[PDB]
Amino acid sequence: LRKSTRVKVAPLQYWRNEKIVY
Amino acid sequence: QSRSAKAGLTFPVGRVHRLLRRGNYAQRIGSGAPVYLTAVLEYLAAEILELAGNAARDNKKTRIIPRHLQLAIRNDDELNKLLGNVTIAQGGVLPNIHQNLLPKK
Amino acid sequence: QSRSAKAGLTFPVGRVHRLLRRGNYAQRIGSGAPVYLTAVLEYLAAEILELAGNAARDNKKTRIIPRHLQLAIRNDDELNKLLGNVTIAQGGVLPNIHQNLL
Amino acid sequence: LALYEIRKYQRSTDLLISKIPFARLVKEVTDEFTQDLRWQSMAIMALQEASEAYLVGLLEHTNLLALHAKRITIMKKDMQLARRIRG
Amino acid sequence: DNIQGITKPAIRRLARRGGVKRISGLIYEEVRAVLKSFLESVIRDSVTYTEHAKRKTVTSLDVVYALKRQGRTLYGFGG
Amino acid sequence: DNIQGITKPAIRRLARRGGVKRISGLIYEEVRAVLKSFLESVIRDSVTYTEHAKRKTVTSLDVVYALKRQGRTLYGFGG
Amino acid sequence: VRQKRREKQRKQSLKRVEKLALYEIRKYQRSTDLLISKIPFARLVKEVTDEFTQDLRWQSMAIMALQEASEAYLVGLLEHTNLLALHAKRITIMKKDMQLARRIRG
Amino acid sequence: ARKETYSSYIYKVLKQTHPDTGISQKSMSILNSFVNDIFERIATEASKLAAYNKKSTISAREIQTAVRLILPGELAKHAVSEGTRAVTKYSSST
Amino acid sequence: RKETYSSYIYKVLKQTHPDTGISQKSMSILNSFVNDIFERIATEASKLAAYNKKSTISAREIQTAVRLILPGELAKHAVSEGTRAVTKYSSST
Repeated sequence: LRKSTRVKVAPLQYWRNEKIVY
Repeated sequence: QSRSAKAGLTFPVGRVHRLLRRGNYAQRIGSGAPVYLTAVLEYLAAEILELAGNAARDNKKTRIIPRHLQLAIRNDDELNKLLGNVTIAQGGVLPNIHQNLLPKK
Repeated sequence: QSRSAKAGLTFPVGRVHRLLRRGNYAQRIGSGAPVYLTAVLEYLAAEILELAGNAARDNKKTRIIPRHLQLAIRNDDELNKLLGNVTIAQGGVLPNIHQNLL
Repeated sequence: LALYEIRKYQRSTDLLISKIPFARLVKEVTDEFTQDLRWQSMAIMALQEASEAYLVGLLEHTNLLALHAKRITIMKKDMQLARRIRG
Repeated sequence: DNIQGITKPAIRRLARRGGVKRISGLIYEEVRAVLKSFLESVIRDSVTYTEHAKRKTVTSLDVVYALKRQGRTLYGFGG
Repeated sequence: DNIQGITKPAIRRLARRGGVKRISGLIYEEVRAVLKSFLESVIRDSVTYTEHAKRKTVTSLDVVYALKRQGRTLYGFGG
Repeated sequence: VRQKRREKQRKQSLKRVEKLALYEIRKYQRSTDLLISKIPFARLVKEVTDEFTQDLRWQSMAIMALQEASEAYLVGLLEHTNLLALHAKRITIMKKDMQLARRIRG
Repeated sequence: ARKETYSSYIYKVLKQTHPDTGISQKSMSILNSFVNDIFERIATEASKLAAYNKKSTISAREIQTAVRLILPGELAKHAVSEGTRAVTKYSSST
Repeated sequence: RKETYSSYIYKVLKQTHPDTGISQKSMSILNSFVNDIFERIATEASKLAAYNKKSTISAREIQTAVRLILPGELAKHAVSEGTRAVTKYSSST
């Protein structure tokens, strides 16, 4: 019925830094 | 209540159970696996549908074009790492302009 | 009389038909199928062993090392089309210095 | 007028390349490989979309390859080393 | 003669769609060459698919399965 | 720290295997970072394999299955 | 301790007998074995598995296959970045060269 | 004669999340291809993982490990949340 | 005790080039390679079987799969070897 949102803050800019950890 | 709605869900359970029963994926099948497939695919569908509604609201429209699907998939990071190698007919690439070609900014 | 001795085959056509039957792939397997699987695996095995024999011939070593198999799989465009993504353990890489540094 | 066409063809999410010359081209390559074969138009526009996606991926890969070598105009060698990281 | 089915302002507008502004003259001919080498494997795989279908017309599901085997999955033309 | 266990002459010998004439001092930290990223990306699947299997040994079969899943398949340790 | 005597004899044999940067490229291109020191890499992959773990064990051949696959991926990325480095008129590579190949592969 | 699709269920869950939004048929066919593709992905990965675990059945454990494999970890823990919700709301067989 | 191709690889090595030796790691690499291409042709044959309503895997399915995966010279020599062996099998029962 109703769906909650999540973390949508980046297009995962990588290749010069690291990713995020869950 | 039938198995397609005993768990209070949206996707059918008998459909995916009939697809795996004749798709020859194992000898047997557990009872929790078709409703688990039901839950996983309905959550993926609900997440991409919420992102599609946000993309349709970003372009002030109501119906969904493949541009709304591209703004739903390619803008999110996990959907980019999940659906990056899939092409979409009449989708449209993202609008991004490099800065060295612009002589002002 | 096994199915391998009915065609001069060496790769285990009855075992291959058994793994196709009890292997979660399909339902029926025809009698003309696993002899053809044995055929194409025998052709691929003969090709790679002949390439390994040439690689052992021109490198004065009478045995097969993974470097010889790596130079077998990487110095052929058909093998780079087939298995250009996988690697060989302790196979090394291709010695090729680029022309701009030379 | 440099930013005019970049904000025009990108926002318009429809196709841009031809259809019936592409049908002639796919008839040419089936005459090269096969015996004439009838071709559904959905398959032809699917090949059109796949070719469009492959070309825009190759050009967006060579875009940074142009500025990497202190250039702006892409070169023939840029369509010789972008294929190295495409298989 | 169908090797020139595409034209030079079409490649120019596709470069403006992507972000390439300054284009060399060899880019259009190399684009025709890479289109030639790109469509051939998928189309001959669809010919193998139609031979598996033992018919003359190439169906769309065979095209979708060929692009799925090649690694260029397309959404909207099957399933 | 264990991320700096692969020292500077190790990456120097790796570059000499890969054919570099001169290298810079900014390479090594990004090499170690992309190595940690690749190791994490393969080890997450390789330990979910051994966590499903009611096991605590990360078996060679599990790492070659995780390598085959992520494209880069090895030969000799199963499969 | 006959194994210890054999090890000391082999160490003495290695100490007596076995004991312009253009040579190392052609030298290390024909080498076949591994090139990363073993037990610091094992300690590193033990620290990596501590993020996604429980006393999880480790077979030695699994860490050997991991070292081989990581060395293969690193020499693949390095061989692919050498071409983009020399394409930008740089014999000496840079971190910008290992950004496009880390970008356009994915 | 019919073709098995999920346009009715997609429209139902879309109107359940937000009733004031619509969707065309081309995007509907795209999402139907998408859900068939991810069903194929999860089913083949679960068959691989069942054949690797010396067990020729399909329980929910293999599906849980498979969605821990190919989905990202935030979506993996949300998927195991939805899956445990589905089993716990389906187990009441009254 | 696992069903390994190792004796068969040594047998087919001893027919054309018996002068070359074979180690253990290289033999295991060969066994893993032939098992990998075997499971690849198995899943491709099963996929092509489940495509167009033919549950029985005949020689047609796997010859289409051999023509599908392999390059042109390799598929030509492979279909030649396969036709030779299927005539030698269907002739001598």
